[PDB]
Amino acid sequence: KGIYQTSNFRVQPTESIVRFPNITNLCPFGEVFNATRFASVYAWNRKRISNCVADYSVLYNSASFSTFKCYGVSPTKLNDLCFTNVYADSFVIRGDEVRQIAPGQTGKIADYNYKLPDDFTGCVIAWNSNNLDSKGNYNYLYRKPFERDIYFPLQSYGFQPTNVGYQPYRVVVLSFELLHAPATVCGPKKSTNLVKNKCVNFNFNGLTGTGVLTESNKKFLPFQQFGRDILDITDAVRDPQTLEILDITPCSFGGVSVITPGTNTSNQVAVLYQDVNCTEVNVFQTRAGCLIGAEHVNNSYECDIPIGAGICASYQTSQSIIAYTMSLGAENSVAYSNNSIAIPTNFTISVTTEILPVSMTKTSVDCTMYICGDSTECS
Amino acid sequence: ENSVAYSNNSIAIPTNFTISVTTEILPVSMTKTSVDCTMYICGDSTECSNLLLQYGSFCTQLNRALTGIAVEQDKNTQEVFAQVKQIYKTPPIKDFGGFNFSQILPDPSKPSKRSFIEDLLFNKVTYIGLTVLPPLLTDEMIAQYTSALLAGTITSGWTFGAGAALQIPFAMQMAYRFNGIGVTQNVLYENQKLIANQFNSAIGKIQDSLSSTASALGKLQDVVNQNAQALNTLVKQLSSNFGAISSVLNDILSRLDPPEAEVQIDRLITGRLQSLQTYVTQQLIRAAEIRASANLAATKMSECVLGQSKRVDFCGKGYHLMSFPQSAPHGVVFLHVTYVPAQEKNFTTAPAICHDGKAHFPREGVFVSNGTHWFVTQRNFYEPQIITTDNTFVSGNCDVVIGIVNNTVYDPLQ
Amino acid sequence: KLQDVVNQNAQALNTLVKQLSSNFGAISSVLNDILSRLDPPEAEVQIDRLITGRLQSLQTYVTQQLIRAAEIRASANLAATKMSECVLGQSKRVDFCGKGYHLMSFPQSAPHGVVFLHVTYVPAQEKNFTTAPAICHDGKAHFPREG
Amino acid sequence: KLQDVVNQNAQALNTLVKQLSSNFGAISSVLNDILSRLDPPEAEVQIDR
Amino acid sequence: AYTNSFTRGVYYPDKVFRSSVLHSTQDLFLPFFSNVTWFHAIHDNPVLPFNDGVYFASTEKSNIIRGWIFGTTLDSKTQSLLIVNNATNVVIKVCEFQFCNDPFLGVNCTFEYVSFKNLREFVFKNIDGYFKIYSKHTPINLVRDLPQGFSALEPLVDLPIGINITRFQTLLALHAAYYVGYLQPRTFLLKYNENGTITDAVDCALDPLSETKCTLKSFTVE
Repeated sequence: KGIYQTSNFRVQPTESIVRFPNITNLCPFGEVFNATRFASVYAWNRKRISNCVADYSVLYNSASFSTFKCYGVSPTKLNDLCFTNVYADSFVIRGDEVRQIAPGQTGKIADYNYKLPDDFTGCVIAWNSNNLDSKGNYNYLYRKPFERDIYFPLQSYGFQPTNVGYQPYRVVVLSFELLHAPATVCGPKKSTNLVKNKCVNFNFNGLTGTGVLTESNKKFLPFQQFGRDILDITDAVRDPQTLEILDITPCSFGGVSVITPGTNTSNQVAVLYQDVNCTEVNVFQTRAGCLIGAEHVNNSYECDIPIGAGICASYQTSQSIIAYTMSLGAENSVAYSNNSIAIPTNFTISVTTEILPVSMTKTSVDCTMYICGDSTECS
Repeated sequence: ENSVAYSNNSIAIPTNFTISVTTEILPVSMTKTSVDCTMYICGDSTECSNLLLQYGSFCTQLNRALTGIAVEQDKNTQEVFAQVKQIYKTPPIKDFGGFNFSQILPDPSKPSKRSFIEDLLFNKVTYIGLTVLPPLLTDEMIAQYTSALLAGTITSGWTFGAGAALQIPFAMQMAYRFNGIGVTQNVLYENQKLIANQFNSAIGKIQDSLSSTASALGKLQDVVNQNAQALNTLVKQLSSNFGAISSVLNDILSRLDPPEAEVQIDRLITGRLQSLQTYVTQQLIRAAEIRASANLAATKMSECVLGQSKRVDFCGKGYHLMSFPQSAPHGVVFLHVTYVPAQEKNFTTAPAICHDGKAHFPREGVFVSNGTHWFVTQRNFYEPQIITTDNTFVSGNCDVVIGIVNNTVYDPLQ
Repeated sequence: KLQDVVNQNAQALNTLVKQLSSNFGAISSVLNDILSRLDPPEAEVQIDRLITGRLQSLQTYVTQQLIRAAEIRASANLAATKMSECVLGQSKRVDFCGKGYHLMSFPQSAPHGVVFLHVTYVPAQEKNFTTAPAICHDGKAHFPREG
Repeated sequence: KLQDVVNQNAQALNTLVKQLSSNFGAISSVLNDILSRLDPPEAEVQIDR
Repeated sequence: AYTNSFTRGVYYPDKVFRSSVLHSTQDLFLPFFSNVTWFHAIHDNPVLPFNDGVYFASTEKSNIIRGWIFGTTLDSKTQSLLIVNNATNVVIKVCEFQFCNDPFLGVNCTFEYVSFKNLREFVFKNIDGYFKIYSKHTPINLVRDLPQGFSALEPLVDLPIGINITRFQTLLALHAAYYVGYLQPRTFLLKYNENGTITDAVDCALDPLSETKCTLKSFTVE
């Protein structure tokens, strides 16, 4: 007999809601990957990219690329994503040196000029260019993260068409900026209609989550994109298609407790869905939650199974689980007056019993035999 | 620096008292939080839940530890307040010998029945898988249990603890409370308006204390502040990176494939698991600190309210007369009534009186001199009785005692 | 109250031993099936996950056991105090040595505990009487010495 | 009963300070002899241990 | 020529709504009670450093101050930001400009953008290649000094330009006074009211009480 927490229940999202920018210009990746010349790595070009739609499968499915190394994103995820700016960096190197363009590698290029950040989020896309740039072509030439840098400190490569990493290699670095600002670049993901007052799997400018969206009373200032509360949980958001501000409420959840008499008595049970309205789930609503399968009774009895908030349940009369407000005891108006005393004319001798723990099992656990056990390699 | 005016024959006896209602405030329970460790650590993600199962039983023993705390906060609230076997109620006519309990007994005018003093106490104290379970005893049932403890204490004294409640007039109960502290009961009946007006005035000072000074509730507000600061810390730890690329789990899962994402998510699982094991350890040590206060509040309810206490400075400073439990948010407040002796005179004294060559010693009380005549007084209130064979007993002769004095002892049969 | 302490001792040992079967992010939870499969540069990366997980599992058990030992010591000090005051004495402390006015107590031992058979006088059969604080006689007021 | 409390305070401080000498799986237990040997991509992996 | 910037040059640090909360932030703010250099426009407008970004302010009745110039040389050796404001439009350009030795408004451009009784406040700062402008316009009745009150600047534009800056100069119409104070990396505790307007702030390096308020995350310390 008791109340057992068996499970957690959560209202699942009914459908998925994507609100990205209402933008239709495709991003200028064609100008990055099909330039008339590529810069020498001493003087590498930087192109910002913004207010456009970025298809990355157009790049990743192109069999022409020799590598597509992505360090804080996976290339098949890039169409699901929104970023503030992309920053495409473009230059040419020797094929023996592409392996230096990673976040913490070292060498004559990476330790001097084109150093990647220790936390680089982005892709490095590179390919051979012997069919375009070999001649040799003594013009391609080399001299803090992302530093531009403008006997001599400058030397050049020996690219001839007979040269494999001895060939000219062409590299584009896509340095995706995931800061908390207007995500001016987003993938080709088709945006869907808005849904409100219902639990949904939402995604606003890449702010993926799940919740009941409701129209806010809060006055955002025109520069704000979303809202917090007392802790750093997102409490409200702005839709990119119409600038109304929506609360996010988390979809309804709670513990599920099974109120049962003992199986030695009965198999009939009642189920308490904690902290929810029954509309979200022979039904009753208590401050503890929605209670299902227990009959509410206007009587009050001692607390057999404690549900909470003054409600208890028990198994009674052919029989069922009942729920009721618990009784504290019989109402004894003591017969007081300024000249009345009651004196006991007889006693009773009661042997009570009081049971106390005094000691507990003297365990000892040999931590080396537990953690490792007979192994020197682990010891 | 009080140099006490001691000498081998000087005693000071208080010629008057003061009745002080002290106040003692005790934590009894704390917020019945329950934190769904999978919804906290992972939250709506199967990709993280399937990793969290690799760490095994930890989540189930965290939910067990917080359920063990949450059950015992009802055990604490039940053991402190449910000392009483029935709900006693006071009569419609309040002839308690002049003692004015109207400020500590419930008022039917309130939407939840509570006393005037209980409403001062209830005013003066202020979603990522975390939840608060309700207490089993709602604050209206705590107010019915303290009203039964009040209506027991006021109509029947300690007798409602020891058996069935037997009524006794309140001026006659307080004459038992005086007899208990070794003040002879005629000191109450002959000063009954003074003792009633001092109790009524001292109950008046409690309202002014609790209204003027919010830090009077400081021992309860500090427990509510520790419950809230530990939940705020546990929720702030959801924003920390722990060495992952990001602290938001959907912005890992939307960016990365499983071979990469599982390396990042194991840092957030390891950090959020360390953050929950820190919270549950702090909460288990804090639950042991509240249970040690609930057992003390249950013991002050058993000994000060259901009884009268001989334990010096246990039931407030002074010689204890009685106590009234008022409930407060997650605690209890005891209004300890104490007799304090107040207005001394210095007297000459003797251990024994030499009369008829015999030595006489006081049965109850002390010998004292007003400078011309010798009297025996009760110890805790100056009431001089002429020395007789009725208030003194003989032993031996005048030789054996260091400091005995010669005087007559009167024989009432003469 | 005793069977619950034996159940908590057994449930904490069963949890501590169940945590030996967990992977913690290693390839396997049995240490010999790492060591028989892998060379030292590889095996030490897997075994550090099981060392870190089993060390966290033992520091959890010993922390629970230290908090639980403080809870049993607070009960042993109460049982020692009920032995000193109820058995070796008679108690004026209301409802300490059982409900009623305390007469005496008998300690019986129990597995990892003690049981006190508290004998108490309970008053049982009231009559209502009229009463007075004092009796006026000879113009004097008389008060009862006891009673 | 007092000397045992002073002994427990001192033994817990001695254990806490002895744990500064342990490697925990890093290349070394002295933080300056990581930082003077290694660059940030390498040193941050050792220092996290 | 100097004055004291009481509790001035605080701005909304990120594009997030917050309300009824005390947020502890670390950014390039103007320190509380700092010395600010107070120039006269006549007898004349000198070139100033741009050490971490600046709080710039103007007092006016007729808006005679109508732009700013920024860079490291201001002589066509390198790119320079020019901001001009004819009150009907802001115009912004980054060209390799050849400026005159005395710049004024008469009565290789890789980026372009277009959009006393008044105190006009501006905060200019560089972060990761974005040149950010925060601004506010307020009514005051004081030419001599900055006002003793708190007011929070709201973002006016962020322009991604990728340009190095160490110097700047304000420019005016050629047919008055202006203030310059330099930002510093500071922790601040910022108070957001019920509307999510920031109405007060604590500079966590000013004095031991501000360092205590900022430690407790509260504007009252018991």
